Amino acid sequence: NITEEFYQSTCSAVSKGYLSALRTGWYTSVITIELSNIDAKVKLIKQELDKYKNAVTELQLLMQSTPATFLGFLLGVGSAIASGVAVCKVLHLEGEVNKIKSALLSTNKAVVSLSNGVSVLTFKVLDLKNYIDKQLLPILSNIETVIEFQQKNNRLLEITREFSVNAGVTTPVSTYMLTNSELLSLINDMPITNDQKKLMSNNVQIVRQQSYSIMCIIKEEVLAYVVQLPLYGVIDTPCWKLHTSPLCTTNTKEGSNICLTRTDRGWYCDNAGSVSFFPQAETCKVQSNRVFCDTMNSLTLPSEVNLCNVDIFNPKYDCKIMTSKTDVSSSVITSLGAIVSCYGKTKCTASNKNRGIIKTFSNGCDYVSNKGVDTVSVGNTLYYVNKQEGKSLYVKGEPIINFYDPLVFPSDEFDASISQVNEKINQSLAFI
Amino acid sequence: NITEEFYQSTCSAVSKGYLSALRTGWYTSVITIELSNIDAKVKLIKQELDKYKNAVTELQLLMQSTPATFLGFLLGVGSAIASGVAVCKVLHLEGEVNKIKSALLSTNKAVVSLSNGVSVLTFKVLDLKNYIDKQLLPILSNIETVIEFQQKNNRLLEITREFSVNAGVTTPVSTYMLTNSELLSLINDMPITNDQKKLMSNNVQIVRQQSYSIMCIIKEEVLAYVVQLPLYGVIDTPCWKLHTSPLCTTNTKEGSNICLTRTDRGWYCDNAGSVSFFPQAETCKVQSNRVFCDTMNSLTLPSEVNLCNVDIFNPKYDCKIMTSKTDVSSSVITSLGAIVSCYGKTKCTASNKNRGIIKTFSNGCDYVSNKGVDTVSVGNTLYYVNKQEGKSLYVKGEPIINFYDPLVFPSDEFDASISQVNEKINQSLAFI
Amino acid sequence: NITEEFYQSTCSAVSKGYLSALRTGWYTSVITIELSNIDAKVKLIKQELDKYKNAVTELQLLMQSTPATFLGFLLGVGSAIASGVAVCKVLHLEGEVNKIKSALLSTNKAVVSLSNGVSVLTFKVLDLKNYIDKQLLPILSNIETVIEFQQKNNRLLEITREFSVNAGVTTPVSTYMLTNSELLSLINDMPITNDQKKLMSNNVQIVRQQSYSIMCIIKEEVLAYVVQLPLYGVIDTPCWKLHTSPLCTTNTKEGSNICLTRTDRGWYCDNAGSVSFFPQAETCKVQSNRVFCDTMNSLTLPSEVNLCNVDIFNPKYDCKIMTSKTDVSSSVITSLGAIVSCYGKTKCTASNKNRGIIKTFSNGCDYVSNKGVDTVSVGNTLYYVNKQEGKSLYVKGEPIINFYDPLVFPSDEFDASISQVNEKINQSLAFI
Ligand SMILES: COc1ccc(-n2c(=O)n(Cc3cc4cc(Cl)ccc4n3CCCC#N)c3cnccc32)cc1OC
Ligand SMILES: [Cl-]
Ligand SMILES: [Cl-]
Ligand SMILES: [Cl-]
Ligand SMILES: [Cl-]
Ligand SMILES: [Cl-]
Ligand SMILES: [Cl-]
Repeated sequence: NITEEFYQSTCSAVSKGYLSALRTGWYTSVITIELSNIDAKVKLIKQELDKYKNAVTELQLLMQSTPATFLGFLLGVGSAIASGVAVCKVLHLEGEVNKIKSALLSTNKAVVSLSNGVSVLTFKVLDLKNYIDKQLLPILSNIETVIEFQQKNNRLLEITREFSVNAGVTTPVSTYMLTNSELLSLINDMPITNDQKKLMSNNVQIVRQQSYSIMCIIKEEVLAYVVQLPLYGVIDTPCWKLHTSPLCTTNTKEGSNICLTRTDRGWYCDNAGSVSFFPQAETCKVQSNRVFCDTMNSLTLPSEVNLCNVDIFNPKYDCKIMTSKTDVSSSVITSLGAIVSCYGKTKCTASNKNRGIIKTFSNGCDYVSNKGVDTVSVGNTLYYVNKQEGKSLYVKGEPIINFYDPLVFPSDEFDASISQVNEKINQSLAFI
Repeated sequence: NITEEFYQSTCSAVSKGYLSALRTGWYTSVITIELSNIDAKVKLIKQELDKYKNAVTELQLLMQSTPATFLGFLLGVGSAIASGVAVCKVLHLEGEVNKIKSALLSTNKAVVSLSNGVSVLTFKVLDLKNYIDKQLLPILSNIETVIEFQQKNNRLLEITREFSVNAGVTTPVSTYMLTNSELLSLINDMPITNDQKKLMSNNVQIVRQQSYSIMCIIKEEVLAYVVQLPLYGVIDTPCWKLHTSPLCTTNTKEGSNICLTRTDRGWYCDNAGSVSFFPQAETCKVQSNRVFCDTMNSLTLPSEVNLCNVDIFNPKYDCKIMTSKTDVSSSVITSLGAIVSCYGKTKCTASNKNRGIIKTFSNGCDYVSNKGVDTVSVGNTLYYVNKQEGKSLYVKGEPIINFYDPLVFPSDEFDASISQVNEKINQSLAFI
Repeated sequence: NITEEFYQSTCSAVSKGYLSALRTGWYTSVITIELSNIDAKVKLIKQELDKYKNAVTELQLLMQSTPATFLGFLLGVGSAIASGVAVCKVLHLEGEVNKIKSALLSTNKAVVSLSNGVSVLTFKVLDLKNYIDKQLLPILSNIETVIEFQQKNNRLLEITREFSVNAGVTTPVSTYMLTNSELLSLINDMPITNDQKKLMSNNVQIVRQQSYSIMCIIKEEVLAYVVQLPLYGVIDTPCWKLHTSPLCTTNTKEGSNICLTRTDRGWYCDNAGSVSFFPQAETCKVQSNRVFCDTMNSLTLPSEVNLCNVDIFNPKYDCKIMTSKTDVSSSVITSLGAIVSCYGKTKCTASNKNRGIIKTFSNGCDYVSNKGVDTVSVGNTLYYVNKQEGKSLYVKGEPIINFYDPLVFPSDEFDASISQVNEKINQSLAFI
């Protein structure tokens, strides 16, 4: 059940009904490929064997160094593959690769305890040693062997291609790195809750986009790369999306108008007694009513930040805004409708596909729901609205920009707030 | 005929002679692939059949949810695939896929009227049902069949790969989604003007970059994805590119200087009596003298915005600037030359490849055309200039930063304008 | 030897010990592919020949036009492929392609002098003319020829695929454009120093990411694309990375606090008597202790900018800061530790994997090294620290935010500095 409320007073709208899936941690698995030491049909086999050798050499040469890779400016700075790189660094210690090679001798999956105590799931996805030693060495022939060897070697060649243009670190994790069944069985044998396994298994395409593949080591006929998978430690909490657009006065004299915009737009999810706030567009991914975000791109805020939607002048949280005199027209397409900021001479309308223009917006900030509306036009820009089913509520209220004296209004404030704007107005009213 | 003018007074330059091709709308087509229900040569065929089945399963599991995906901060916010997703949602209604399956029984292209009245062009690009049922079922053999089945199945495997790492939505649209001849014949059978067909057909690589492929439904042996193609409703209007760079005073005492920069840089195209303004770099693509832009990334401005180039103090449009005291050196490579903002101790030169340094810039903002100039250097940064043919005109004029008293100059104004700067100066001159 | 210093007084940290590799120029090579003019086994060959012809046609149609493609806002604007496009433009002049075709008749590599004097290295990587004329024309059969022709043609098909979704300009340069051995031998036959050859050869994956492939011309059975490779004219100079985080007062009354942040974070490298400053995250790539940057994304600053780390009030360089009252909590993961900006009610801790929480941060800006620390948590965000070996030094000092009177503190200054903040404070203290 997705619902939406538009606040006429602040030119903003909140879409709720979403459920969280936040990446809070990382799981590191070690994916291995076992390697071999080494007429027209034999010629094709030798050409494919050369492609095999060059791929090994290319990956060997690849890792002569350590692997590396409105309110967004308030975010901190993480190191996204620090956990995977740390595991990879452990794999270079003496005897470490040999432990993995021994654990996977009689099975393709095994949990191995690394020397520093880290327990990682290991996975041998391709045994090229067995194939080359048992099927190709006796030759050095028929066409079926040529075809089969090309099929088996192709995956190594494609993994190498990906690492070669990504400096050894890829994201999203492709099906060459981990096929769909491999990833599913990895998730299944992963030490996580039943809710997490079901969530990851039903959203593998999102899991791939939030994962990293880190080329790690070639040693003792073992090719190992670390696949860093997301841990969703927050699931099924309420989330809501805040959409904001400029609210300006609408006086006829050009340049005499003042504007404010709520700057706190983005995704919000309840999380551990606080609210995780994701300011940056497209750092969250919506699947139906589930929203996948990454806490690395969030601020942790008091839950009172939500009061800004119902009462922007509330005394418990100082709601953030920016101010200007740039009254240009635009639209913000919401989850269930469209906010329209129409100023000046701009033509602003809403239309249905079958009937055409059904509403002409007057100057100011207004809203239409997606029920019976297919597009909105603001100036020369046509916007298609989202056709998701859900109820919108229009909350009438006097635009708060009307409460300000333009003669003392502080414009060109970007990182401002209700209180900071009051503070500056008081200082200007004092000097006069 | 590309031409350029440099305005010494405002440290800016305008390149004109370009012709518009603006994406104003979207066309949605439905691309279908028909699917089949299901010794060494048979073993290779069974391995390829398993890859076929796993791809179907992977795509089935992929769509258990709804598909989703200086002055730029003034732009609105659209929902780029809202139109395609709406069409995809219609394809899930009962009987809808069956209509497409029936329309394409005896032909690979057909226009189908969907239940909600939407008329979409449909296209069956691959009949794997016919191939597997008529060529592979009788077996369950020779090597040529193995090769042929791998060739036909590969496209399904690659489409699936693309969707798997893009969560079901890809852009640009690859030749696996729509081959070049397929796209060309799609454009040809598209209900659009002759000018649009010629424009799209001669610029298919740009059409691909402005299109989306949306994985939609697998149902009744039909795989359908929606290809959302750009509609160019504005073509062949004049466009011009505005380049700007900081203009600072050049006093010797460090820190005593003041700067302004025109913030209205970007692409401008005449459009329907107004001007479409594209502030963000690389949201427009230039092909010779044709500039492809997307109106979703534009403001719609009065045509008087153009007056800022010839007279930044004009009374009809309030030209936008930012102010600072950060007099750092840089260059802006224009269409036909280079703007050089040289301040402090920076070494700023222009060179020809055969002769070396031909000009040393003094402190201030200056310009050289690309005629006889191959590179400019500002500090430790070497810039190659564009070698496009065209005439430059140097418009001499006193740098407007000289008209300001630094003691009342308001610096650190980002979203400012000529008038707002005058307004603040008047208030500062009043208190004194 | 990577080392790090944390400055408690300014909530910042400098990581040093790195060595530079800066792209300062471009080298343009011309890569060519020689082309041919043109039962179940012959049917597969004819299908592959059609894919060959369509690829040629697609590339012909592709180039009917000219090829094109905190403090970051201070950077200039370059034209990254201006040098390659200029070389490509020369290849269209009459007789130019014929010179390359003649130079490569008896050898696959040759230096050619173009008509405008430009000396380019040329490279024929694939002779499809010889293969089709000598192996396929006599037929118009066996399965080995079908397999071999698919192998040879595949590279042309993949190059075309890359150009088709990139509008003729790709970066990174893939192994289809230039295989690893091809690139290595290109570097080896390149007219550059021994240090550059060793540097490029040991970091080919970075070379690929800093290179462009520009589809140029199909003419006289020759397919030519220009590969624009980086020239590293600055190597082995000291580089250091500056990390910064907000420094706020910690009074209990919400909203009464003031903040400043050093805005000069990014990479710094000594360069030709000045310092190249790279403000933008991830425009530099670190390989062990070598940092690859691009001077196009740099400012050239006086070396005195370094004084801001030891003495932010130094009289020789005016250190840049931003000011606000937005005291939100976050962390910055450094090279060898973590800066923690903890304000309000936020829970801020540091943990070891084996023992859990070992330190709880109090309000203010603080730091922990990565020795014995695996993660830090600030609010709902868990950060893994980098586990690189190296020594950290904690430089104690009074937070400089304590020196400011909040009643006259100018907040919401983004492009500010120590002196500009003093200037504004003096004007506010004068009116009172
Ligand atoms: C990507 O889209 C965006 C574009 C701009 C903003 N944005 C800011 O960051 N600031 C703060 C600020 C004030 C200031 C003063 C001067 Cl003298 C110079 C640089 C200044 N900066 C940073 C500018 C960075 C760039 N370019 C803004 C202040 N007013 C309006 C918009 C602002 C936000 C965006 O995210 C939606
Ligand atoms: Cl979203
Ligand atoms: Cl929707
Ligand atoms: Cl451009
Ligand atoms: Cl050019
Ligand atoms: Cl870095
Ligand atoms: Cl590290």
